[PDB]
Amino acid sequence: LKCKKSSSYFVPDARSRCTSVRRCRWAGDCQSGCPPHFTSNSFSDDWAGKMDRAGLGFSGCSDGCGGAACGCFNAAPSCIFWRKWVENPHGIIWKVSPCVAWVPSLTDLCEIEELKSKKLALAPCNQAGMGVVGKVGEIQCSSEESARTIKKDGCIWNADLVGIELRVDDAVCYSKITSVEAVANYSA
Amino acid sequence: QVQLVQSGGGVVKTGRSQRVSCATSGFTFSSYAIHWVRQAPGKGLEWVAVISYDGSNKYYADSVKGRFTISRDSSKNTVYLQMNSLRTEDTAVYYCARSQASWQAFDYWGQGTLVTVSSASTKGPSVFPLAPSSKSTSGGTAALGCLVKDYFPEPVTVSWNSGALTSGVHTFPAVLQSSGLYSLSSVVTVPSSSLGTQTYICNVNHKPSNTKVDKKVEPKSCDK
Amino acid sequence: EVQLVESGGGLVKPGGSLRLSCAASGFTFSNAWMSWVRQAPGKGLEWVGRIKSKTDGGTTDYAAPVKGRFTISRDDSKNTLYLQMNSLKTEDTAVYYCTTDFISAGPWYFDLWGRGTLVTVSS
Amino acid sequence: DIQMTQSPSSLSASVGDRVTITCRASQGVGTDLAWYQQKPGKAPNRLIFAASNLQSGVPSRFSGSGSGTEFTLTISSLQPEDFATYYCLHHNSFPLAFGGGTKVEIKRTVAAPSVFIFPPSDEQLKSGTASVVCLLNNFYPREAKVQWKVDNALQSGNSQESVTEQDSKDSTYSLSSTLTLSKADYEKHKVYACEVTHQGLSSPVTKSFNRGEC
Amino acid sequence: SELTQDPAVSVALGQTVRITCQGDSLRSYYASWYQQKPGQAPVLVIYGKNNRPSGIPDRFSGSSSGNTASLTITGAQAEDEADYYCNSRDSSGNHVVFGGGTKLTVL
Amino acid sequence: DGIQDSGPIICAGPIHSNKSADIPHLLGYSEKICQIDRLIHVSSWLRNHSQFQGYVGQRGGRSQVSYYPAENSYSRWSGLLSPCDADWLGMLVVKKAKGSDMIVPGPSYKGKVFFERPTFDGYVGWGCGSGKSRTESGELCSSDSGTSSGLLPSDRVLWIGDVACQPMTPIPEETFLELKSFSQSEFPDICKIDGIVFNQCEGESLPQPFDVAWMDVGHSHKIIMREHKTKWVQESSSKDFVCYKEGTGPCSESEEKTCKTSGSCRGDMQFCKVAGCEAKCRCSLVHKPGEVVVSYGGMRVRPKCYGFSRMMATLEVN
Ligand SMILES: *[C@@H]1O[C@H](CO)[C@@H](O[C@@H]2O[C@H](CO)[C@@H](O[C@H]3O[C@H](CO)[C@@H](O)[C@H](O)[C@@H]3O)[C@H](O)[C@H]2NC(C)=O)[C@H](O)[C@H]1NC(C)=O
Ligand SMILES: *[C@@H]1O[C@H](CO)[C@@H](O[C@@H]2O[C@H](CO)[C@@H](O)[C@H](O)[C@H]2NC(C)=O)[C@H](O)[C@H]1NC(C)=O
Repeated sequence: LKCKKSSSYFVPDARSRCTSVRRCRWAGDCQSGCPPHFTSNSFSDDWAGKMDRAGLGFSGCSDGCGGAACGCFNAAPSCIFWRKWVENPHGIIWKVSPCVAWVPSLTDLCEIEELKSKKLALAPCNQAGMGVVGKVGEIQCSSEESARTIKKDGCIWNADLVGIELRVDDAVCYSKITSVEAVANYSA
Repeated sequence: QVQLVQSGGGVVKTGRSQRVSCATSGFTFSSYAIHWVRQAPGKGLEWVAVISYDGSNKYYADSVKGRFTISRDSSKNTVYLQMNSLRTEDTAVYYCARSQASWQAFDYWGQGTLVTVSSASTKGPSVFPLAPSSKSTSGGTAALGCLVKDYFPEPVTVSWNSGALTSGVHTFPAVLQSSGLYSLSSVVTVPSSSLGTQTYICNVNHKPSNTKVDKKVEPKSCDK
Repeated sequence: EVQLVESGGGLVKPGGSLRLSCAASGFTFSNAWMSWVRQAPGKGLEWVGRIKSKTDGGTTDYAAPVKGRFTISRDDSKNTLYLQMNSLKTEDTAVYYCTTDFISAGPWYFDLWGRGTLVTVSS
Repeated sequence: DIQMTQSPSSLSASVGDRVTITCRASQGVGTDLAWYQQKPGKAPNRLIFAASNLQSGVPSRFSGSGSGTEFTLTISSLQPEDFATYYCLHHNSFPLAFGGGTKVEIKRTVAAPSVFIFPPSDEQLKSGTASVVCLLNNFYPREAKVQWKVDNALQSGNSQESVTEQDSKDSTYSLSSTLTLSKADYEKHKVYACEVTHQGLSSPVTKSFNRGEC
Repeated sequence: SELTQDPAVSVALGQTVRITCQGDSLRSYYASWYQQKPGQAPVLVIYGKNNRPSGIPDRFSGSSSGNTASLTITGAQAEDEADYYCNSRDSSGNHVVFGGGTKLTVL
Repeated sequence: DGIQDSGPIICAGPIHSNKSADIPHLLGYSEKICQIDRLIHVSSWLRNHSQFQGYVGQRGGRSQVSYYPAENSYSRWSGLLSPCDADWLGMLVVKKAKGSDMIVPGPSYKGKVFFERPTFDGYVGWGCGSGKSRTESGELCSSDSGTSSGLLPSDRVLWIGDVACQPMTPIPEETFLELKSFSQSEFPDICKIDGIVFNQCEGESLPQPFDVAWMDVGHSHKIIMREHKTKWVQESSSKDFVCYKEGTGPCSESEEKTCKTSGSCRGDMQFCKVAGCEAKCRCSLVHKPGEVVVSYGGMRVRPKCYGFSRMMATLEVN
């Protein structure tokens, strides 16, 4: 039973990280709320500069705390920016080719070949180009060059794979990320 | 204080449809998701639906699965709820809430509205005042009130003596009888001496009936 | 007989400073190695620094986020570890543990964990 | 489907008392749980999220803990402003579900209801409706036994009662039992009695009216 | 370098479960494993080459292969719910690195 | 046979009574192997030279000894023997440390008690005495509070390198020199290893770490290697059967010889096949691939010991 290999993409070793920064009205951008110039793909400069601008992510702005107890003078309502993203510290990216049909040599099966150790495994996966949560195919990158840092160009994403719940200062990096290793090791 | 507004409440007959709107301002409308919650009168809360930040992810409640619809307008920043194939057991009070991802909790609510369902038509009540008697004479103090009956839909309110008699009076929550008309009563416990010369005038403030029926009360005797 | 006590923490406004102490008794304090690891509620353990003994010389080493702001030392006579924090930022609010090795000998085989002390850095 | 219960269905305490409420799960839901409050006549608020974390802007006296199928919210210091119906929510997976909720009310002393009864009037008689009402005032605790004997006979499914909400001055309820009858049955009876048995009532206390005297 | 852990895992009461800590710095060095019940201080469970201290039952086990270490527990029991951590050193030979942390619960 | 064994060979990890106890001599092959499973041989060596008192390896035995590098292959099989084990059977001698010896940099020396390294012309073992342990640089032993008991855990023993070996078949002396002549070209840059001349050079640089595989044949020194092929040959001789009747201890040398020569004792599949089988003394196999044969220069060799470890090397100053 050898798979009939279809086209291939790359699923990286994904770890989620989130940041959030609070900016008062006297910061320069907060005047009467979040300016409509900020959208999901836009970025902010008061975050950590260590962030790779090329990387995938998701950004947002919101109204936050206002008062003398939240670091903003004159009790001016503030603007809080936030962002969540994923990264690959170990670079363990797996090349995935779905199994459209089986030939002797179950349904919706796929091959997920390991790149470094050349380990082979079998597990069902989504069609190339859809981010169904809970299965294989959450993060799909066209090339191995794309998935080694998860640049925003050739990778798809469902933002809800990472969670966030703001506080006065920071957020929560809630993770719904499902590792392909835990699915392919018991099924190896 | 992130704030929201809503519109679309009222009364509707069976078999029709209805729509409610929730308009938001004060946050990045593209990076958030919207929820609905309903509360039956006199009972607990219940989950309704959820819409994500792009329309890709939608989820409906099991009890009302396949009958409701939720959508959002990313330009005007308003969420619309459409209810189709209504029944008479969907009556509740509705609220609109916000979340970041489709699966976290809620953070801020709105003000909510009332949506009422029944098969009757609008009608204003007629009050028959309850007469205190010597049977109810208890230690020189008795009670008297007004029973407002046969109205649908809500609200009804009662004021005694144009608000001059305001202390010592209670007004009860209504009940929905078998016919299908809400009714209630209000009573006050007053000294029996005042039944002799201190007459009373109860005024029922029902606006939608386009009427204001205001009535006086007299004592009765049941010792024959 | 083995105990580890943390004391000297508290509330500090951002931009402040404070000193923390990890004391112990019941054995010989002249030989072992000591370290510092903090973890905020919802966050795991994180290395900060470690102080060695006089057998090699008690050199110092701190990670990049801590280096340039904090320092670590010890007192043999009073037999206590001390840490000094200056220029505190909002991203250091946590509970702090002092670690040492007693039976399982080895540079990073920590086994004795103190109770820990709280530090809240906010206005 | 999955269910979620609470315990107990009703509590009560005075100022300063510590209160525990439990939400029990048919399956372990990890840490995905929250708690909600509605004071009477308002939209709800959020207090505790992620089963261990407190929402900002809430006084810290509220706290919650648990895991799996054991979840408990504890209010160390209780105040009358805390008195609301508290609901437990889970968000481990779709579909989400609320809880049955737990009501918290004032504890107080015991007062004896006074049973009053009102025979129907005459304008209604001309219209053609029979409304027999028995009013009860200032009773506690909320348990109350109201029964009707018309000609020393018991009816069924033809009475409605409603309770005045928690009084803001003495925490005393009040109630009224209504009876709707056609005109024809109204002249086929001689004695209408309402009796009340209450935990604070030493003995059952009844009263009645007779159509002859009215 | 860096050490990475599974975010969380659970296993029903009665069988064996395995937790894996991976890192390229473990090719030449061992790593040590720690346990913490939510609300108390960590306790060391495994170090060295399958060295379990006094006070820890032999029902735990530790192993290594390539750059991946594994802490393994058999016959699950409902009182062992905790979170677990792995620590080691770095290539420069001057630091100490910790992992993420795996939350283990027993169903 | 070739399956890795995550368990002791013949006996379980022991629990000892007092650190001043005497270690008696034994005679039986299985009797001595059972001692090798308890780390008694290191306990004797630490007495003979390091003046240390007390057993070593409490509660773990040989199954919990440390290795550098940690990623070790041959340590999984319980059949293979380490040099410290081979000393116990009259197969070689691990000599004491000297001032001219050079300690390799790289391993975690801190807190250890005994560690042994292969040297270009032998094996060198460093140890410390009672109540002491090494420093990070591995220069001098200093007092430690973790050694009061005298029954130390098995973690405190380190064996550098992946090494294991077996009985050796003698080779003519002239063969060694003509293999050494060919071995000169494999690493031309290096000149002196461990203070021993390898190539004719005048001046040398300072010592540095160096990586190489090697085999031991005897004579003056070992034979280093750059590229080579190996293979596992099975023979199943009489040394592959050890046994232990339940309840008291390993079977006596008289009974061991009888069971190894008469075939009147219980055995397992291979034992019943080779010699036949009739409480008693049930004798079994070991978890090793068998015997090693290495090929170099066409003329394949049967070594005494074969392994991998790090060494000191010097480069000619240019
Ligand atoms: C540590 O030094 C010990 C000597 O103090 C040494 O023990 C000795 O080992 C030899 C070789 O096995 C034994 O020599 C003879 O033993 C029996 C006699 O009972 C003979 O039948 C043998 O043929 C052999 O010639 C010594 O008897 C033995 N000494 C004692 C007191 O038993 C250890 O081997 C040394 N340890 C190491 C690791 O080398
Ligand atoms: C500690 O170990 C020593 C060594 O075996 C024991 O000393 C022996 O004691 C017996 C009887 O007391 C004598 O017959 C031997 O001659 C002694 N040998 C030596 C070398 O001293 C001692 O008994 C042990 N103590 C314990 C086990 O408590």
